Amino acid sequence: AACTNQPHIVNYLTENPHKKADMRRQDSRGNTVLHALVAIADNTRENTKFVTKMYDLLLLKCARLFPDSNLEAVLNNDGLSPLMMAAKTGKIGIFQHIIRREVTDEDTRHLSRKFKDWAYGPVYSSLYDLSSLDTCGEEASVLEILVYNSKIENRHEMLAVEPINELLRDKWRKFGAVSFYINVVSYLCAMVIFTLTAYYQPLEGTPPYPYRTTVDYLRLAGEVITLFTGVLFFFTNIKDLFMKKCPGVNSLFIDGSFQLLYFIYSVLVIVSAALYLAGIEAYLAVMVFALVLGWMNALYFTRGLKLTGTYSIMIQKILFKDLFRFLLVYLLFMIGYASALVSLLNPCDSETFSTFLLDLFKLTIGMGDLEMLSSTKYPVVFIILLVTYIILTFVLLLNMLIALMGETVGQVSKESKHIWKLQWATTILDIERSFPVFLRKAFRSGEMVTVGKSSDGTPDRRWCFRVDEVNWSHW
Amino acid sequence: LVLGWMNALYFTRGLKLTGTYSIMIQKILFKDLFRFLLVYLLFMIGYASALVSLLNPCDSETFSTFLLDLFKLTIGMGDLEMLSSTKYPVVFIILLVTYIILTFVLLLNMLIALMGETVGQVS
Amino acid sequence: AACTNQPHIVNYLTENPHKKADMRRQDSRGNTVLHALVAIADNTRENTKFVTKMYDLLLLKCARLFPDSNLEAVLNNDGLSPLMMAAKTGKIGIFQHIIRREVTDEDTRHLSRKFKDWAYGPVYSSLYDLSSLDTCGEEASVLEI
Ligand SMILES: CC(C)C[C@H](NC(=O)c1cc2ccccc2s1)C(=O)N1CCN(C(=O)[C@H](CO)NS(=O)(=O)c2ccc(Cl)cc2Cl)CC1
Ligand SMILES: CC(C)CCC[C@@H](C)[C@H]1CC[C@H]2[C@@H]3CC=C4C[C@@H](OC(=O)CCC(=O)O)CC[C@]4(C)[C@H]3CC[C@]12C
Ligand SMILES: CC(C)CCC[C@@H](C)[C@H]1CC[C@H]2[C@@H]3CC=C4C[C@@H](OC(=O)CCC(=O)O)CC[C@]4(C)[C@H]3CC[C@]12C
Repeated sequence: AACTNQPHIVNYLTENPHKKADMRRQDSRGNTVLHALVAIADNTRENTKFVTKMYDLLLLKCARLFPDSNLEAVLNNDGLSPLMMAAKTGKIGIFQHIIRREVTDEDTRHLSRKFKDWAYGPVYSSLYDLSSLDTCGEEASVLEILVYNSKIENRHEMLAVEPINELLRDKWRKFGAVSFYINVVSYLCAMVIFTLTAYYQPLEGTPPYPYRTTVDYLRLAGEVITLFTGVLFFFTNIKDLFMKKCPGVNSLFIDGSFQLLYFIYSVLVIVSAALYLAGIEAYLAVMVFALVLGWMNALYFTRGLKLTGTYSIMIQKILFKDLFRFLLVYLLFMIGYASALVSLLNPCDSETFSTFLLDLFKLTIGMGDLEMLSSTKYPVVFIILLVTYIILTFVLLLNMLIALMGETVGQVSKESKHIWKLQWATTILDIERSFPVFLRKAFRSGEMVTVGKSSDGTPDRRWCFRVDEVNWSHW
Repeated sequence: LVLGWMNALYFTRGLKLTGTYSIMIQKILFKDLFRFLLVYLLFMIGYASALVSLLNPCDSETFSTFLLDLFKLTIGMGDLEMLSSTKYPVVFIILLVTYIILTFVLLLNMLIALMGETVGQVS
Repeated sequence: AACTNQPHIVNYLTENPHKKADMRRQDSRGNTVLHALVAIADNTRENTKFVTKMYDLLLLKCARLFPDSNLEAVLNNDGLSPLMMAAKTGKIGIFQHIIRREVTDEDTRHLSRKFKDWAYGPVYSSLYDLSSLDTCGEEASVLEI
């Protein structure tokens, strides 16, 4: 009845002399009336009005009939609440209303979420409530669900709400900037140490090597530090994976690529160690690749910077999606032409094929010499085919990929401000979540204002957060 | 002398036909190119250090000569002869290919995207 | 009172049998009533109208009460005037109005900044004033700022 916009039916059914349908009743899924109302909620102009009206009416009735228990407290089997479910489903229309819910009624004004602090002239300061909007690990928070979760219809719009922006700003100012630069400095120092260790690697001798000289004191420390740092990265990345209740593939592979890369960096660095103990000969081959990957995956720290925040996100986006889609066609061309040219030539075979492929790649770059035609028969058709290869690839494809690449960068330019805000929020939340619980509680934000008293008179004493704005038409 | 010749665009600022050019080249140079060059330098440092470490001579002069050769390659000229002396040549070529692909194909002309967007704002 | 859009309060306070608040009064910063009015001025449609109305009313009252001294002449500690401060702060709404201020009143039309030169058919020639808008090094100019 509630989902079908029939207030009279709901009113009659709630209070009937024969039977009553308690509003705090859960189905098999665990969803109660508010859960279902949010589920059918839509962002359309007409639907939102009636959804909000029915939600407020039902919540007020439930509070009036049962003053001890709050209806929104009930959770479904998934553990989410109507606010959290609305945030996860991307239904801004009901979410924004729930965030700024204010009740004028004196009897049941306690359940309001937005209070008025004071007005001085055009300046108005209002005190929002964030008891469940921000949690220091005690329970799931709306902010983490809104940010980390993927495939949300209106994530960017829901992030731009009155309390969210101010809370992110305050959290960033309080400790985010202090620890972000410490992070950058420590990581860069570790990378420099790793590079110096890699350079001063004794090729002569069978690994492991004896350490007797003065330089050995310094050289061994670099390897030990790098190995311990890799192990620490692996432990951090397993702890984080379990912290988010084991996010699936969609969380790791599609987005947040850096969360996966450090895992790879975590593997190779330790893998080499094993070889360094037994597989002495070929530990450099993988150690150098680990070093290259570590150097290349430092854009996670650049994500935060406003000036260069977009660059990392858009290079990661374009690389896997545009370049690979183009590379499919490019590889079709490469395979066809290379096979044709290899077949055509007459030597009078694996080594010859490899050498020809090397020569053709060197040509593909734009350097080298065209000497292969001398030995082969039918040189004219060979040159014609080479010309078609060069024309097609270089002239058309090489710089026609640039068309959609520039279009992608154009989309990113059109949405640069919005994406930077998301990335900055992600990095600051990331940094926060690694802190210990007790320290996080010590860094709690907000006040303990006793705005109102309960029905029995006891003080609510709930955590809140105050903001202010300016209006000139309120005369 | 070079700086004096290069800093004559102040007088070209006035001309209506070429007034924008100087302002927008000064704007793009310090803001877009440097922001891109941060990432490019990350790539350069990582790959150059890796390649220098990998090679087996059997050191400052050798490192400088290798860096010169690698820069000459980076332009698009020179020859790929270093692989002969080093061990594990196949991984060396793979790493060089990744270097060339990433930088030249993606970054070299993806900077052009936001550069053209900047020139679009100026237009 | 002026910044809060209360013309009646300003009128009463300016002329009261008990005490009077002179409009050419400077605070610690040096900003006078016009300076403060410009400071809170905004480019919004509603704010600009009342800001300009109050500015004109207060300037006319000050000129009427004291004909010898012009209120806009007073400078703050920074040395700027309401026109210069508006130019520096980027508040176009009050700036454009100040530039083309024209007073129809005969008694106090001297303080106007835009005059009419002559009209020939559709052509209209008007004579603006730039006494402080352009300065040859004598004092800071709006254009340079
Ligand atoms: C200790 C706090 C004051 C700050 C904390 N930094 C660290 O703990 C360390 C930094 C460094 C640098 C050099 C050597 C050793 C360490 S230990 C910090 O702020 N963060 C770490 C947790 N974070 C992560 O684990 C992301 C998000 O889950 N995953 S990741 O991409 O794989 C990653 C990113 C950077 C670092 Cl570094 C380690 C990792 Cl797995 C986020 C960000
Ligand atoms: C355009 C791109 C994105 C697609 C091509 C992928 C590259 C990574 C391929 C193109 C040509 C390949 C090369 C062709 C021939 C050789 C020689 C081969 O070893 C030899 O020198 C052969 C001599 C012998 O074994 O006797 C090792 C790999 C290499 C460099 C291949 C490694 C990978 C390369 C550079
Ligand atoms: C892509 C760009 C924007 C970043 C790279 C900066 C360039 C200015 C660097 C790249 C390689 C560098 C060169 C690498 C090696 C050398 C040799 C060095 O002197 C030598 O010839 C070594 C011989 C010896 O000392 O015995 C002088 C600098 C030079 C040309 C370096 C000067 C600066 C270069 C050109």
